[PDB]
Amino acid sequence: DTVVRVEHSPGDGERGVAVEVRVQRLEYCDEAFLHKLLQLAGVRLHYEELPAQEEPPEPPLQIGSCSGYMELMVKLKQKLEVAGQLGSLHLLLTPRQLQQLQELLSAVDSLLKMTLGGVTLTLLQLATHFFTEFDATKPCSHVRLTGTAVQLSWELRTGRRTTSMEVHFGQLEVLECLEYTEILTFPGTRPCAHLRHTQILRRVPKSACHCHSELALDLANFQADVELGALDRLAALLRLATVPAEPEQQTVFRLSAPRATLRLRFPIADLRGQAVRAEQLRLELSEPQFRSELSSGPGPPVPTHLELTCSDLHGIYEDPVPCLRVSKALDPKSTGRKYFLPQVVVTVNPQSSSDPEEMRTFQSRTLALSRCSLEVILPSVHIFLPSKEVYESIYNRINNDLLMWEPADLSTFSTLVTVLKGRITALVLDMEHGTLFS
Repeated sequence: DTVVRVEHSPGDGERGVAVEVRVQRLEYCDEAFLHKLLQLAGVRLHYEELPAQEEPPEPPLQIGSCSGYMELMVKLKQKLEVAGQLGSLHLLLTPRQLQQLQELLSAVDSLLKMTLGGVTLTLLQLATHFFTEFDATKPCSHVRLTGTAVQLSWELRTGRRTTSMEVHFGQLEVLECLEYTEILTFPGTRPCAHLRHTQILRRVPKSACHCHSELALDLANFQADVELGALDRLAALLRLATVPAEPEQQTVFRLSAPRATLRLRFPIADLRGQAVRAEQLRLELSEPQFRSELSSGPGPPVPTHLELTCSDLHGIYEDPVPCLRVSKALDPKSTGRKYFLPQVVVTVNPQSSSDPEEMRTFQSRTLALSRCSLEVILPSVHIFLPSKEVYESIYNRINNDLLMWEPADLSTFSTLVTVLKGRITALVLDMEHGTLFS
């Protein structure tokens, strides 16, 4: 007999979401490792409980039916680890403030879990219904965190829930509006896609929902980010919810690897063929890099950094063929054993914030004022592919598509270069201790 003995129960019904553990469209066949084989399919975050007095006239589209059997129901009360057939649900409502506050209020132990298939979450900030269907299995506006073979280990150290989560697979995040113009990350295997510590939303780590989410993903394999339409289409969707169309946390995002295939494309957005700047630019199979540091609030009062490091990365840039094909920096400098390497630093400051000595100080002052940036420290790169032309190709690309890339961020910016040895391939480079400014 399909004993239906479950419904909405007492719970902290959030402002934006209704706390109602509903087992809908499921034969709840229940027949200290106490197992009651069940079907919790149908848990729905219909949500919209705050707007328009629950918005009863228009219930939110984000709803889940048959969201995972979870039949095994491993373990019982005592580290309440559960081996399940349901991965997770997706709060398609704003995953910055409302969903974060709901999660923080609900969490207010060290339980673990082991899901199956990595539901295709579509938190946008019936797609969430697709996420629920994928939990049953577990162009744009297609933000998807779907580890096909979910190796999620929800550490969930609630002891102020200093939670954690280590996975062996990765998502595919086409992050877009509410032309293949978004990122296309395809990390997949554990080292190949070592997704780690995705969310905290707990007052213990930080004191949005006080995340302090050190998502220091440390992978060491291909994990190709095949396409990346823009860096900016990334600051807007992170500070604001999202303002694209068809067209107190401190997010410390660290990433170190010997090898991680990657594509970097500039940001030329209408709000602030393809983008003009750096046509066909690829930091191919370079070091993983692209480590960021962001914040939920728009116009970050603290500055935003974006670092990079690489020993001899074979980044085919502006590819015909790279104008510079390897960092090639064997430049020991200090008294101790040192090996200098390249870096591409970025330092963005909020909009409307607040010659050995002449040329240096003038552009230092110009660097203290930021509406965009760019920075390079190449010790001995000096490189160029055998197919390259400093006379022609560099002129045709890195001088035309250089500053006309919608330079503005929240067009007073700066630029530096520094080389201890240079080679202008094709011819008298003669370069030692040289720079370039703008």
